[PDB]
Amino acid sequence: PIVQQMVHQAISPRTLNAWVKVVEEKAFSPEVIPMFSALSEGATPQDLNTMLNSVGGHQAAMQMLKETINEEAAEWDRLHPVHAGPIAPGQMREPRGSDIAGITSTLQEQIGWMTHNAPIPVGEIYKRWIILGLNKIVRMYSPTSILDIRQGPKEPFRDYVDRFYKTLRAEQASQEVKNWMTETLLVQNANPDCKTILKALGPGATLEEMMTACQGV
Amino acid sequence: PIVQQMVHQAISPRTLNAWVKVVEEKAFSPEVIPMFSALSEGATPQDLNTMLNSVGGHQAAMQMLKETINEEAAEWDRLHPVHAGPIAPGQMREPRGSDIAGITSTLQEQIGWMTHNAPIPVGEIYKRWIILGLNKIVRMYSPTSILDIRQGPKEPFRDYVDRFYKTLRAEQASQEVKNWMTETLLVQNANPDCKTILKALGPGATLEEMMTACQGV
Amino acid sequence: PIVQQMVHQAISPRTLNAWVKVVEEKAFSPEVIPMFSALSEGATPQDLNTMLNSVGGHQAAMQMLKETINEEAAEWDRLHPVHAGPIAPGQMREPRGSDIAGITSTLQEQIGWMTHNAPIPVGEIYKRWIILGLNKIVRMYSPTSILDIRQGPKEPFRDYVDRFYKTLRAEQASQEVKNWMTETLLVQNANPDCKTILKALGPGATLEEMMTACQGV
Amino acid sequence: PIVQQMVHQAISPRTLNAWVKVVEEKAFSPEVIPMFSALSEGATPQDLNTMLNSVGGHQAAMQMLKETINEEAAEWDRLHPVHAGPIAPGQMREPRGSDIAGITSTLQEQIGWMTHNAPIPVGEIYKRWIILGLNKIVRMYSPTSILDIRQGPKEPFRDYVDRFYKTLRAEQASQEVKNWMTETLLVQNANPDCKTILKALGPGATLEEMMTACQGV
Amino acid sequence: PIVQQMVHQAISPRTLNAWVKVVEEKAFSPEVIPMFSALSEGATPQDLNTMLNSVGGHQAAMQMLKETINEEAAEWDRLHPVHAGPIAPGQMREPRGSDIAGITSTLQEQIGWMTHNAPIPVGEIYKRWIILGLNKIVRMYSPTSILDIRQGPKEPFRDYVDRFYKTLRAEQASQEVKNWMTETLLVQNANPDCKTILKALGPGATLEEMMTACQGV
Amino acid sequence: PIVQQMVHQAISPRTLNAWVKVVEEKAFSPEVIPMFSALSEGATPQDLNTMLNSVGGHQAAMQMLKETINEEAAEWDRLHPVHAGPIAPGQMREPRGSDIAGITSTLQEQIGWMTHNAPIPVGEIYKRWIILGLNKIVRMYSPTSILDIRQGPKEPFRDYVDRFYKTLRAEQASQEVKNWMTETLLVQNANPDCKTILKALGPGATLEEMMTACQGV
Ligand SMILES: [Cl-]
Ligand SMILES: [Cl-]
Ligand SMILES: [Cl-]
Ligand SMILES: [Cl-]
Ligand SMILES: [Cl-]
Ligand SMILES: [Cl-]
Ligand SMILES: [Cl-]
Ligand SMILES: [Cl-]
Ligand SMILES: [Cl-]
Ligand SMILES: [Cl-]
Ligand SMILES: [Cl-]
Ligand SMILES: [Cl-]
Ligand SMILES: [Cl-]
Ligand SMILES: [Cl-]
Ligand SMILES: [Cl-]
Ligand SMILES: [Cl-]
Ligand SMILES: [Cl-]
Ligand SMILES: [Cl-]
Ligand SMILES: [Cl-]
Ligand SMILES: [Cl-]
Ligand SMILES: [Cl-]
Ligand SMILES: [Cl-]
Ligand SMILES: [Cl-]
Ligand SMILES: [Cl-]
Ligand SMILES: [Cl-]
Ligand SMILES: [Cl-]
Ligand SMILES: [Cl-]
Ligand SMILES: [Cl-]
Ligand SMILES: [Cl-]
Ligand SMILES: [Cl-]
Ligand SMILES: [Cl-]
Ligand SMILES: [Cl-]
Ligand SMILES: [Cl-]
Ligand SMILES: [Cl-]
Ligand SMILES: [Cl-]
Ligand SMILES: [Cl-]
Repeated sequence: PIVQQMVHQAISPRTLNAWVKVVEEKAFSPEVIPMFSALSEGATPQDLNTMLNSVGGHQAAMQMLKETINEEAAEWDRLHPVHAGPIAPGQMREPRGSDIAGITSTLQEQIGWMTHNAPIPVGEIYKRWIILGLNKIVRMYSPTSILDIRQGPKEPFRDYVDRFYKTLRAEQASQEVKNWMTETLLVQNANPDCKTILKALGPGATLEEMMTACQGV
Repeated sequence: PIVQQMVHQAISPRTLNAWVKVVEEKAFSPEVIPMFSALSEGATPQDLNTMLNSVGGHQAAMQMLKETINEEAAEWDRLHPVHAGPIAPGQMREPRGSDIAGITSTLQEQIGWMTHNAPIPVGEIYKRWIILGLNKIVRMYSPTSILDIRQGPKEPFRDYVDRFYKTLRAEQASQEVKNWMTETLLVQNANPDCKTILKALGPGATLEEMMTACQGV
Repeated sequence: PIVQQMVHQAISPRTLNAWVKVVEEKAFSPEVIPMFSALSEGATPQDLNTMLNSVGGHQAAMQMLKETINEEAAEWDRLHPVHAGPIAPGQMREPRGSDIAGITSTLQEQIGWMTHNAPIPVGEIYKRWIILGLNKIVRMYSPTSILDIRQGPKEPFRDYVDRFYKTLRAEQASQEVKNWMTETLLVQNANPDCKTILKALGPGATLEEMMTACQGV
Repeated sequence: PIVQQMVHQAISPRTLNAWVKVVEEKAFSPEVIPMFSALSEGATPQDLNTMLNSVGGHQAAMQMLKETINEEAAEWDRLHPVHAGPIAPGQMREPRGSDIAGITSTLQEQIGWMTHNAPIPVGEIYKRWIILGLNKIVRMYSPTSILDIRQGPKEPFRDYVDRFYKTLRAEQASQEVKNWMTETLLVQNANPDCKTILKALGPGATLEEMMTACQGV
Repeated sequence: PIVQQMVHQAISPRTLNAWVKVVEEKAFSPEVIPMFSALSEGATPQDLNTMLNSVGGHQAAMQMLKETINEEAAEWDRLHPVHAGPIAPGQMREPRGSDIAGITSTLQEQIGWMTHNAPIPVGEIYKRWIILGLNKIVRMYSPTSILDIRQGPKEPFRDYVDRFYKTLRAEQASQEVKNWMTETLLVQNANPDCKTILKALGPGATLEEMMTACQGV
Repeated sequence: PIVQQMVHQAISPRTLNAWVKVVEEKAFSPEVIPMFSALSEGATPQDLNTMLNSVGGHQAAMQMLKETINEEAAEWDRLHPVHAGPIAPGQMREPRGSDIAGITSTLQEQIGWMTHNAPIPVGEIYKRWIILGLNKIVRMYSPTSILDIRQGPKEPFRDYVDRFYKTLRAEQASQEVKNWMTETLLVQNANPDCKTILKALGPGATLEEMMTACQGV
């Protein structure tokens, strides 16, 4: 990574090992995406490729990630056309999509783009593309849909809310659609007892009020 | 985090892993709140969101935390109205509530608000809101009330005090109300033997005197 | 903590985790007090409160510690009366007892008192009070008294000395009283064989001479 | 290693231990090669030889690695003929192939070549040769060929893709040949149900479309 | 500790934990003394007392260590008489024996004696006394004497040499006496087969020659 | 150790613990020698003696190591005769053999010889002697000879090569003799099937060609 006088560091064994263990244990659970970002703070494309390629197994998801990264690289290419000509002594060459992904750019070039003034944060751009692919994978590997989360007859409300917001965290929808799902399905798909209790509260009750209301049930 | 010449560091694997393990092991026990603060010392909103989002499961509590943070952000908004206009070259833009929570503010902007003179410690404000939500969760997940802690007939006084001050630590009440609870319930709800022994001591005996008095019982 | 150009650091996960594990494993054994001090070297009151509050369970002892700290704070208050008036631009405000314990003083104020010339080491004062309370707890949780340590008929002398100086380490008495206890009880409460062997040595034999004399027995 | 003011560090116990454990656990799986590179970032030839020689067992593969490194060293020799003569006071001696591999060059000489201006990155050259040998080993120890990966009658498509791209990751072929293998064999060697489903999609469907199409099957 | 611009550091959790585990696992085996020294490199008397007092159990040995340290302190006192008078502004006070052992000297005073020019390395003096006591303990807790190590009839020579030099490492004797013990007892107390084989070699054979000679036996 | 502005550090707990565990687990396997060197990079004689003396058990091998180091010290003595006279203010005293081994030289003197211009790297000289003794031990504790490694009738070629180059790694012979052993015994001592297959390849086939040729067998 690069940390602040900015200097370049090699990726630590604790970081890489921690990421490998995260993929081994949690597979592709939503919390993997924050952890990944946390473990890639200030990373060069070389460090990002290091983290991705250090994963054994799950090669279907890693190939999908490759294809997503390729799409984003092509979009960057058509959106940023490269200008032909010799680079000046005090200038950097324009990065291609494959240069953002650390495929066709050396570590020195990445340090150059990231640190030198008028910069291009290639590491955070690549990280953005990676996170897009990771969210697509998280969608694909979520078994349940939010529309099928229903409270059991004897299920405590709290556990049902845990399931609901886990599945909702796995759903691929904008925050307004998520807001609608909380607005409708949560109270809609509760068992009749808690459903009546919550319906009596009014359409503007917080989750704390709702959980306190049905905690005895 | 940011540590003192102030410099910005990435969050360490030991810190994040330690927090994840703390939530996995202790669930939402009161001691989680100090640990959290200890693990968030000098953190930017990005690090705080990193710690919160790295938690799998307990998504009901995490959603409640989101709603609490939203309330505090709205209060900050109405209390700090944003002034329209272009920001000067040597000035920072006024942070909104969503900027305090790291939702709508970049890492660079957070470094700017935290370090630059005439500062706004957005990390400690966000941390304050988070701790409010965490205390609400700790209340909700405490099964017992302080009014029901009663010493058993053969229960040693020391264990009863452990239960009493654990449950009391989970109670949501001001320090004066807590002082009243220690003043009344502790001696009130002991078994008749220790109750008589303590009643003989006088209304101004320390906990050490009380525990030494009933340690034989 | 603060370490030497003096700079302020956040408390490390290894330190806090190590302390939590120390309390979990050793409960309130005497060696906990050195370890604590070792883990609090150069700590601010915020770090000390962090270590104390990160302890789950043992809430009777933690409450006793709170009461001891309150007593010491009151003594500091009556011994150091606060002078009313506005603080000068280049001066610190006088710390109250609650400011020493990190209850009513910010981290910035603690850094100020500890680092600025003509200093007040509030961290080491608070640490002193904490250690007083910890010694009181160690007394209360010691089951045996030094007067009851007696060598068994077939017990090797070495194990009896281990028990004797463990219990003695738990005793609350000045070093002169401890010197008297070593002078009298150790030889007094040995089994008749080793008791005769030691009595033949003279009143001025070292522990090495005494243990070598009875190692065959 | 050497990290950026560039300074020379000794190899850390976490790095060497991590590499030894990687070879012990994963044998010669493809992900070993990225990890190795990650653990050798900025390494001198002494550190590379340290990592290679610290491996017990697998001595057939380590000998093959030695022979590959010898071939690359001979090629460097014939491609870079050494010029006879005394080295100037402010100049470095021309490195031989055995000097790149850390066999006949001191640590001081390696620091000299790597740091001094007009440099020769001997560590990354040696690392390149090592990675060539490692890829040859990875080929030799891959049991299956890509031409034999066939979906089972009841095998979910996702697992079949995992096998396919694992074996493909082990294959020694250019990226164009790999592109042809994905273009032909993946759809070719699926079971008739998924084979028909995929054939209906068209010759230009992404892996995400293909996996979503057959996830019910 | 203090490490080189010399600066004072707090003792690390890895060091203290490592020492505690060393005493827990190895009790008082000879290798404990090097480890201790390694873990106390550049330590102040506060760090040394920290390591010693962090040991639970073995309180007989720790008390013996206290008595040894007291003897050495008294010898330092009579050998270095303190001169009465006020200390100059740029001078240190003369350290007493109790000041060397960190009993009656603050951390600041220890830093002063150790760092300031014309220094007194109180940490290494205290460490020397501690190591004297530790060697006395190692003698006391060694069960066997070197005079009783005898090779079994079917015991391989190598194991007998392991026992011999372990027990010899535990013996309290000068290096000339140890040289005599190797010169006499090793060949003297071997079984008749190896005894004849070694006697044929001559009085000037190395341990390698001796072990190679009897490795078939 | 000493690391580059050169500064002296204390040996880390991870390094010493790692070495102790290496000896405990691998005994005296060849890979111990690289690891040792890796863990002693930039070490003073005090650190080397620290690593050697921290080893419990294996005291026959450690005594042999002592005797080897003594031989090398005597050779250094006769090869470097000490010149009598007083040392100048800006000069170092000539190191004896016992000074190289950290027996009769303080840490300060070792820092002096290693850092001061016109230096004598006493740490790397001592390390060289130690490695000589370690190689002698590795020879003595290798049970098999290279002349007895023979492929089984049903043994895969790859495992036989593993045994062959392990035993060969344990052999004490120059690289030309090793080259002859690979040239003759490897093909000589294979089973008749693989022996014929390899004999058909020609006297100039690489190990990769040989292993690929017999991998079906
Ligand atoms: Cl995995
Ligand atoms: Cl998954
Ligand atoms: Cl790869
Ligand atoms: Cl651009
Ligand atoms: Cl951009
Ligand atoms: Cl519930
Ligand atoms: Cl969890
Ligand atoms: Cl909970
Ligand atoms: Cl998230
Ligand atoms: Cl503001
Ligand atoms: Cl504010
Ligand atoms: Cl009790
Ligand atoms: Cl606990
Ligand atoms: Cl206890
Ligand atoms: Cl608290
Ligand atoms: Cl004051
Ligand atoms: Cl004071
Ligand atoms: Cl005994
Ligand atoms: Cl291995
Ligand atoms: Cl393999
Ligand atoms: Cl080697
Ligand atoms: Cl060149
Ligand atoms: Cl090149
Ligand atoms: Cl599937
Ligand atoms: Cl112990
Ligand atoms: Cl022992
Ligand atoms: Cl103590
Ligand atoms: Cl003196
Ligand atoms: Cl001295
Ligand atoms: Cl033998
Ligand atoms: Cl061992
Ligand atoms: Cl061995
Ligand atoms: Cl030793
Ligand atoms: Cl010399
Ligand atoms: Cl030399
Ligand atoms: Cl084979």
